[PDB]
Amino acid sequence: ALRADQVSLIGQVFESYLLQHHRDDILGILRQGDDEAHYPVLVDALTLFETNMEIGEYFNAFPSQVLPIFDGALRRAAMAVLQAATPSPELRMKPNLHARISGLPICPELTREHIPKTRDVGHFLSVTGTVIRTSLVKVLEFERSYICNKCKHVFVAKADFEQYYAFCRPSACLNEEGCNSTKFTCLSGTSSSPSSCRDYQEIKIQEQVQRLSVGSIPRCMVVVLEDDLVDSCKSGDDITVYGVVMQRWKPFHQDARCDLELVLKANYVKVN
Amino acid sequence: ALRADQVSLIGQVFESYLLQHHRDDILGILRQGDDEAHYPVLVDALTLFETNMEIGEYFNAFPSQVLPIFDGALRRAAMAVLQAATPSPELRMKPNLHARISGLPICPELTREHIPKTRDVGHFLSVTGTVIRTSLVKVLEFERSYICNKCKHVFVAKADFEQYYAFCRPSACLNEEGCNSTKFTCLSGTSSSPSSCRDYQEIKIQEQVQRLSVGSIPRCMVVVLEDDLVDSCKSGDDITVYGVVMQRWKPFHQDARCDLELVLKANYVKVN
Amino acid sequence: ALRADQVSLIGQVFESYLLQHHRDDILGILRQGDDEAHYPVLVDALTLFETNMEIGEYFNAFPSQVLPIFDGALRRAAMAVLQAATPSPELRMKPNLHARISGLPICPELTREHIPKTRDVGHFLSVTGTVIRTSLVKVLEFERSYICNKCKHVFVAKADFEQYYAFCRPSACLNEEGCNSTKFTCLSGTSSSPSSCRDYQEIKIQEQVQRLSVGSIPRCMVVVLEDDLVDSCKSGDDITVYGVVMQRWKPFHQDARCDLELVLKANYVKVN
Amino acid sequence: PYKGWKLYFSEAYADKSPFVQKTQAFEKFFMQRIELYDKDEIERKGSILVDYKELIEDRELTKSIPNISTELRDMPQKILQCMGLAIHQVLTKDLERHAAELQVQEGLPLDGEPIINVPLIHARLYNYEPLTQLKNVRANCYGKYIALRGTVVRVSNIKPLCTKLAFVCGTCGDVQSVPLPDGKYTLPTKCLVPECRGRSFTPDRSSPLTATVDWQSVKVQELMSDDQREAGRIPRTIECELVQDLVDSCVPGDVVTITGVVKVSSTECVFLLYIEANSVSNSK
Amino acid sequence: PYKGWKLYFSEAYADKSPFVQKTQAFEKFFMQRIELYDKDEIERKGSILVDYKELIEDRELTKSIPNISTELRDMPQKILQCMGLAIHQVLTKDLERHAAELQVQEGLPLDGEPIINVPLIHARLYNYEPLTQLKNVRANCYGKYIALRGTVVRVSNIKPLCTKLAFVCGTCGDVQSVPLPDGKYTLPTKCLVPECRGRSFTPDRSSPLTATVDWQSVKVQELMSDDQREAGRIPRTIECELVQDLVDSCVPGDVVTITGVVKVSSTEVFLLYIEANSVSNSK
Amino acid sequence: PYKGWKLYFSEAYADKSPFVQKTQAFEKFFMQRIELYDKDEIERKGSILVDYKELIEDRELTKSIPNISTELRDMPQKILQCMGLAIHQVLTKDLERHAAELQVQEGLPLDGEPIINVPLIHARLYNYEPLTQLKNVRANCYGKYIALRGTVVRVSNIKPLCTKLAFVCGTCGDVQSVPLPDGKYTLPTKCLVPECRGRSFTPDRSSPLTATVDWQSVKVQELMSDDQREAGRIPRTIECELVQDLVDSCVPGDVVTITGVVKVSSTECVFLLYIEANSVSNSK
Repeated sequence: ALRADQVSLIGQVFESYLLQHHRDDILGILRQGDDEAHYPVLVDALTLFETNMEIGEYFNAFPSQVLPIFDGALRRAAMAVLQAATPSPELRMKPNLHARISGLPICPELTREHIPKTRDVGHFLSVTGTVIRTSLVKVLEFERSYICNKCKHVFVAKADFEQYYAFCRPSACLNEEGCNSTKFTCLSGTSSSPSSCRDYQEIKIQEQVQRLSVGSIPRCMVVVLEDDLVDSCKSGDDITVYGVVMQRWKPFHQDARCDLELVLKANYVKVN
Repeated sequence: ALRADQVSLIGQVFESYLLQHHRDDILGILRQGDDEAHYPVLVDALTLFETNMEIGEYFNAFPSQVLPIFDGALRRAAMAVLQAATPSPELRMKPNLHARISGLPICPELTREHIPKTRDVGHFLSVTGTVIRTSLVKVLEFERSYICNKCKHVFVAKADFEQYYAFCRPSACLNEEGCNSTKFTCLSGTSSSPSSCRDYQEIKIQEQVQRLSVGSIPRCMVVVLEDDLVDSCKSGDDITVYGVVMQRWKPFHQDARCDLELVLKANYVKVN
Repeated sequence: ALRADQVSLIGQVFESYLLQHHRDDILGILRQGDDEAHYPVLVDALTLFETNMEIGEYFNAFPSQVLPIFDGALRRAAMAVLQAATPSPELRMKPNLHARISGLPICPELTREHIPKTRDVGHFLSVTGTVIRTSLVKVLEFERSYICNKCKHVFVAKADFEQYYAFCRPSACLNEEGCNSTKFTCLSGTSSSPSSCRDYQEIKIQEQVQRLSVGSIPRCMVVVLEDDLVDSCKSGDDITVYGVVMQRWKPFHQDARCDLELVLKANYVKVN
Repeated sequence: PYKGWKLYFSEAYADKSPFVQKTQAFEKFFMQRIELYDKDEIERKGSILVDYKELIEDRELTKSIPNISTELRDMPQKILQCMGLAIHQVLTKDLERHAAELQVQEGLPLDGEPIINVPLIHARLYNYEPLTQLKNVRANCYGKYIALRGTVVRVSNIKPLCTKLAFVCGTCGDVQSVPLPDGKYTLPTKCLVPECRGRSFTPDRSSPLTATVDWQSVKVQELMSDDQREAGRIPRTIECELVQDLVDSCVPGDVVTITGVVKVSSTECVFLLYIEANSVSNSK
Repeated sequence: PYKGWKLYFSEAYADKSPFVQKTQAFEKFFMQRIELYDKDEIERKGSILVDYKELIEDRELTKSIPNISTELRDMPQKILQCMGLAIHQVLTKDLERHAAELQVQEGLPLDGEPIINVPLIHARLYNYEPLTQLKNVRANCYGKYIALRGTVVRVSNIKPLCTKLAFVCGTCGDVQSVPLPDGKYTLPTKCLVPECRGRSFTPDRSSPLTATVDWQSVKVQELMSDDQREAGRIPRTIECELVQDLVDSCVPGDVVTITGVVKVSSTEVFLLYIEANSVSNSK
Repeated sequence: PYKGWKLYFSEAYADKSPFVQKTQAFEKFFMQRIELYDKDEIERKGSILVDYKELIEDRELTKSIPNISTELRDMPQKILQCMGLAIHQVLTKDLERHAAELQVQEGLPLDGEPIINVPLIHARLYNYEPLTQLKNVRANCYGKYIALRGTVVRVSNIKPLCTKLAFVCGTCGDVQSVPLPDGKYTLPTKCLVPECRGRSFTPDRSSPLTATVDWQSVKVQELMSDDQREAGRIPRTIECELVQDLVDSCVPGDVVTITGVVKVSSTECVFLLYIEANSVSNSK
C-alpha cells in the first residue's frame, strides 16, 4: 500500500509535470462554464514516466491508488492555473476533474493487446477491442449520505466497482447503540430530487480476430466507462481502452460458487 | 361520520319512487323463483333526479355511498311488494337485490363521455367505450371470512375494490379484548361459503374512434363487472358503461412508485 | 410391516435359491475389478415363487421392504461364493449389489400391463411402455449425512423418492447438534468416500397404442432408473419395466393442492 | 354404530340428527332395488349408479323426505354421503345375512373375512333432471348440484390426489389421519393425548393410513347451435374434477352429462368454477 | 396572515428567507401582467403558462433577483414552487378585491364562501432559452432545469399517481396526509400526538385527504439531421413524466420542447427522466 | 521450518505419514528429470506436464509406491497435490543450489533473487493409460481420476474463479484467507485468537490475500463411430472445468484427452459429474 509521503511525492511531481506541459489544457478546462461537468486532462504516460521513474513503477503497480492522487494533483494544478489567470468570472473552478492517462510506453508486459486474463487484475494496460454492444447511459447513485439514530452518523457509502455496484457496508459495526442505525434508510429512495450520479455505462469490447494473439472465438471484455468517457465510443468502432482491470463479484451465497467476470474501468477511451 | 337522517331520507324517497313506478318489475323479479341471476331493478336517473333534488346531488357527489342505501331501499320495497302480493309461494324474497341507475341526463358535466381522468374519481358518469378484451368469469369472494371463536366479535371486513381485491384487516380490533390471534385462518374463512361470492368479469373499453373525444391512440378504461352485469358485455360491441369511477392500487412497496390505475365499477352496462 | 424373524426367513430362502441358481452368474459378477460398479444378478420371479410361496406373497405385498432383504442376501451369498472361489486377487467382493426381478408370473391381476393407477401404489407389476423422453444421467447424492463432531452419533440424512428425491432437512433441533445440524457439511468436497452418490435417471413411458387397454391418448408413466439400470434404455424403443410403483409429492403448502405424480422406481428394465 | 359412519361423516353416530332419517329412507330404497344391482361389481368399481328418475319416484321417498331436488341443491355433499352410507349399510347387512347362513352351515368360530370391512362407496346418481348449462352457471352455483350437457376438450392424464394424509407428531409419537379435501393440509391440532396436544406437525406419506385417490381434470364446453357463423362460438370452459372410479371414464371429444357438486378453484384466472364430478354419463 | 402555512405548521413565513422575497418579486411580475391572463381559464387548466423569455427581461425583473437563470437552473423545484405560490397569492388577492366590491354593493358583511379556498396551481415556464440536447444530457444535468427539442415516440395511457397519500394511525386514531414526491411513499413517522408518535403505519385510499394526479409517461428522441449516412443512428431517449394538466398535451409523432426538471428513475443503474414542467407543441 | 510448510503441509511432517513417502518418490523421479525440463518455462506456465507412461516405471519408482494407478484413482487430488509438492521442492532446491553456485562464482554475499520465493506449481500428468468414455463414466467414478477421448463442442470465454478469499473479522480486526475449492465460499469459523473466535463474517475483495484463478468451461462428447446407422446416436456430454495454465489450451472442434479428477456440480438430479481438468493434451 502507498504511504502518505509517497502519495505526496507522486502528487507533487504529477502536478509539476502538468503545470510545465498541459497548462493550456487546464486553462481550457477552467474556461468552460459548466462546473459540474467532467473534464479530461489527457496526461501522457511515457513522458510522465521518463520525467520520474518512481511514478512509472508506482502507477503500474497500483493504478487504483495512484489515480486519486492524480486527481488531487489536478486540483492543485487547477488552484495554480486559477490564481495565474487574470479574469475571475471567466475562469471558474472545476471540482469534477479526472486524470486521463494515454500513450503507454510500448512494452509487451505493460501494454498487452489481448483481452486480460485473471493474472492482469490490478494492472494498467491497453486493451484493444471492437465494441459489440453499447449499453444505455445508466447513471449510478455513486454516493448516498446515510444518517441514522446515531448522532451525527453521516455514514458515506460508495458503490464499489468490485462489488457489482452494491453500496459498501462497514466491516466493523459502528452502530452498536441500536439496530436502527444498523439498518440502512435510502435517502434517494424517499425523494427523487436529492442525489448525485457519475454517468455510468457499459460496453463490451471483443478482441480483433485478425490479430494473431486472439483465439478461435474472439474473447469479449466488458468495459465500465465513468464520467466523461461515456458517449465517447460506439458499437462497431475500433476502440482502444486504456484502463484498470478489476473484477466484480455478485452477492455471494453459501451454496453458490463465486461468480466473477473481469471488468475494465477505462482510464482513457480513444477512437482508432 | 355519516348522518342517519339523510341516509333515511334518501332511502325512503328512492324506495317510494321505485314502488310507484317500477312496481311491475319488482313483481316480475320476485315471481321468478330461481336465484340463478342477480336481479336488476333499473331505476332511471333523470326522473329520479327531478322527483327529488337532494337525491340527485347526493348520488352525483357520493355514488359509492348512495348505491348501498339504494339496495337497502330495494330491500324495504321488496318487503312492501311481498306483503302487497297475494300468493306467498309463487314469488319469494331475494337477498340479492342491486339498484342499477341508467338513463343519465346527457350533459358534459353530468356524463363524461370521454374516458375519465384522475379528476373524475368518485363520480358517477357514462363511459361510452367499445370493449376490446373480456376476462374469464371469476368467483372471487365478498370477503375472506374472519372466523373467531370469541363471541360478539362483530368485526366485518370486506374485499376492497380500491385495494386490488385484497382482504384488509385493521391493526387493532374494535372490541376491547380484541382478536385472540392477530391473523385467524380457517377452512370456512378460506372457503367462499360464508361470503357472498359473485361473478367478476374484468373488461377493458376503449374510446370510439368516430367520437371527437378520442385522441391519436384510443385510451383504454378497465371496467369491473359484478353480479348480473357479468357476461352482459361481449367483445367487439359498443358498451355504455354507467358506473362509479374508482382507483385500484397494488400492494405498495416503499421503493416502488404508488401504482394506481383508474377503474370503473359498472352500475348498468347497457349494450347499444 | 415385516417381522425380524420373517425377514430372516425370506433372506435365507432367497440366499439358498440364488446360490443354487446363479452361482456362475455371481462368480462372473465378482470377476470384474471395479468394486464400486453396480451389478445385476437377475433372479427370476416365477421360479422363486414356486420355490416358496410365502416369499412370493411377501414380495408382492411389500416389494420396497423385500428388496433390501434381497440385497442383504446378495451380500452374504457373495460372501459364501467368494470364500468358495480360489483366486483372491482376481476375484474381489462387490459391496454394490442389487437384486433384479425378472420373469414375473404372467397374470392380469399380478402384472398390470397397463400404466398403473393410484390403486397400484406399493405393488410390484410389469409396466410395458415405450420411452418418449430420456433425461440425462443426473446423478444424485442420496445420503447427505451431517456427521456429528462427537463420536458414534453419525447423524445421517437420506434422500427419499417419495419426497421428490429431496434430501431430508434437519430443521428440528432435537439432537445435540442444534444449529450445527442444519449447517451444511462438505463431505463431498473433502473426499469421494464420504459422499454416497449413485446415479439417477428419469424416463417417461407411454402405453403402447397397439395394445387394446390404452385409451384415446397414451397415458405417460415416469420411471425412475437407478444404478446399472441407468443408460440401459434409449428413447424410441419398446421397453418392459419391472418396478415398484411409488408416488412423489413436492414440498407441500397450506394453500396449494397436493401435487402427486406416480413413479416407477424400476427394479428391472428389459429392452424388448 | 353404523358401519362406515366415520368414513362418510366426521360427526359421531347420533340418532337425533336428521341425516339418520335420510339414511334410513335411502337404505329402504336400495333394499327394494338391491336385486338389480350386482354387489361384487359395485365393490370392484367402488361406486353405484342410481337413476335420478328413480329418486323422483312418488310415495315413500317423497313422503320420507319432502324435496329431494332442494336437498340436493342446497347441500349436495351431505345428501350424497347419506346415500353412500345407505348403500354401504345395505351391502353390509346383505353380506351379514350371507355370513350368518354360511356360519350356520360350516360352524367355524372364525368366519370368512372376520374384519368384514366393506370399502366406502361414493354413491353416484345420473340423469339429473334439472339441467344448469355452464352459461347459466352463476357464482351462486358454488355449493350447488348442477348437470351440464357439455363436450370435454382437454383430458389431463391420471394424477394421484391425497384424500387422506396421515400426520405423525414427534412429541406425541403416534400417527393420526385427517380427512383431506383436495390437498390443503388441515392441521390435526388436538389429538388423543391431552398434554402433548400434537405440537409437532410432520407429514408422513409412508404410513399405510395415508390413502390416495386418482385425480383427472377434464374441461367441458357447451355445444352451440351452428345455424349462424356468429353462433357456434365456444362458450366458457368450466373445469371438471373426477375422482375414484370416475377417472378415465371421460374420453376427449365425447359429450358427457356431468352431474356434480361445484367448488371454487382457489388454487388458480384467480378463481374459476370447477365441478367436482359426482357422475359422468357418456353419450353411448 | 397567510392560509396554509401558519395553520398547517407553527413556523410562519420568514421575510429573511430569500425564497419569500422571490415570491414577492414573482407576484409583482404577475400583478403587472395579470390583465392578459384569464383567471377562470387558468383555474380550469389548473396551471399558468408564463414565458421564460418575457421573465428573462432586464430592469426590475433582473433587479429583484440578480441571477434568474442561475437560480432557476440550480434549484428548479424551489423557483417553480415560489412562482406558483406567487400566482396563487395574486389570484386570491384579486378575488378578495372582487369580493370586497361585491360586499360593498350588497352591503352585507357576510359573503358566499368566506373560506374562499382556491386550488393550488402549478406555475409553468415555456420557451426556455438555454436548450440542452439529449447528447448533452448528462448526470451533471441532474437537479437542473433543461429544455430539449425532441420528438415523442411512445405515449403511455393516462395512469393515476398518488401525489398525496393520507395516513391514519391506529394508536392515534387521526388521519394526516403527507406530501408525496412522485410516488415512493414516505412513512408519516412523527405526528401531532406526542406519546403515540405514530407508531402504527397504515396506508389508506378511502380517505378524502388522499389526492391523485395524472401521470403520463412519454419518451422523446432528439430530431436528427439526414445530411449524412453516419447521421440516422439510434437516438438517445429519456423518459418524460407528465403530471396534472400536462397529460394528453403530448401526442405521438409530434416534436415537443419539454422544458422540465430532470430526476433519476429509481425503478430502472438509474436513468435520467425529465419530470416535465411545460410542454410546448410544434403549433 | 520444513519444505513448503506454509501451504502444502496442512499436516506437520511425520515419518509415519504415508504422504511423505509419496512426496519423496515423486521428488526423486523429478530430480532424475530436472535437466530435461526448463525451470523458467515451468515457472512461466506455473505447471509441469509429466507423461504417465514415464510415471509407470519399473524398479525404484514403483518400489516406493506399489500401486501408482490405484493411488491416483482412489485419491486424485491428494496424489496431484503430493506431486506438486515434489516438483515445487525440487525446483526450490535446484534454485538454492544454483544460488550457492552463483555465490561461489561471483564470490560476493549478494546474489540474484535473494528471496528465492518459488511460486506455487500445480503438477499435471498426461497420457493416462486407463481411459473411460461416456458409457464407463457414471457416478461410481466420482472422485476417481479418469481419461477421456472426446471433442469439445462448447467453449466458455475466460472467467475468473476465487481460489482464495480473504475474510476480515470485525472482532478480530485482521484478514484471514481460507482455501476455496471451486468457489462455494466457506466460512472461516475459528480464528487465531481463541476469545474472539472470528464471529464476524465479512468478505474482503480488496485484500491482496484474496487470489483469483481463471475458470474456463468446456463440454466434451466422446467420439462416436459412424460405421453403423445405430451408431452415431447423440453422445453424452460431460462438462470440463479448467484452471490456471489449462485455460485457452482447448480449442472447439478439436479432440482433447482431458485426464483429471471428476466432481459433481451442485449448481447444475441435484448433481451432475464434471471433470475438474488436471491436464489436457491437444490432438496436434
